[PDB]
Amino acid sequence: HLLRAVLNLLRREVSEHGRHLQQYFNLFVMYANLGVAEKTQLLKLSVPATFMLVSLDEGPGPPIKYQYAELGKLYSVVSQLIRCCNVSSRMQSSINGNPPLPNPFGDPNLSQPIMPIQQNVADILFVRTSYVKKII
Amino acid sequence: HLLRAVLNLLRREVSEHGRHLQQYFNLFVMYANLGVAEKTQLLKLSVPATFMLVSLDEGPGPPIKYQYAELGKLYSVVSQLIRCCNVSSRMQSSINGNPPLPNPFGDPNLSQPIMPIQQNVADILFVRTSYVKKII
Repeated sequence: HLLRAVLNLLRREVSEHGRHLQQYFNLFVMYANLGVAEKTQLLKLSVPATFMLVSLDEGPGPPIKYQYAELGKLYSVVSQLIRCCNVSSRMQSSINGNPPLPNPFGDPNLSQPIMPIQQNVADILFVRTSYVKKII
Repeated sequence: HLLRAVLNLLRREVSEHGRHLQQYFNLFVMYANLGVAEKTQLLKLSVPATFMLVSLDEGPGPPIKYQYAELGKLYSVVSQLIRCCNVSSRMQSSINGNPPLPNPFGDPNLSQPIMPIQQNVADILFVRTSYVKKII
């Protein structure tokens, strides 16, 4: 309920309050850093997909009116939540027949990936190229 | 007929007879300062479209052979004639989601745009950038 209510602010309330978005997403940065059950809970809410959509507009509601919005904590949530996922489907080893190497850049202090990367998230990262340009 | 005969001079004679041009373009500067019934006629003759090609030496005839040709009134015809058209289909609102602001810089002494900005004019003014170099 606490996460659902905070995510409901993303409908209309968030796209009114630039100058003030650092602490909104920092709530998710802090909550993710808690542990696996917390990161699992955020993923099951499809938080990265909605968060990835925002800052590309197209979100659950209106675009953010303040154009000078500091969304640095929005990316940090997406960066942390995605790194706790499996991208094993989308790797090729550049040598025909060779299996792809293991990924060392997943989340440390996490034994095994939480879940295979979600389809709606893979569409924004790999299928499309808008988000990668945004964070870069 | 009169405008057609005056426009037939662009084929060869205008190129041959630089240094005598201010009074050849006041034929159109003063013919536009009349009203809306004339500017509509001028626009339907592609007067702006054939006048941007001139001074780009891409017109219906040879380039103007005189160095210090005074085309300052060739631009003032295109300026007045274009600022009667509709650029509605060519504005972006910057702040996403918002609609484009209304144009406060069109033609005074005139209620509504005569016509949507026509194609060949848009391809010389917007799509290309030779004319904008020339007038600046």
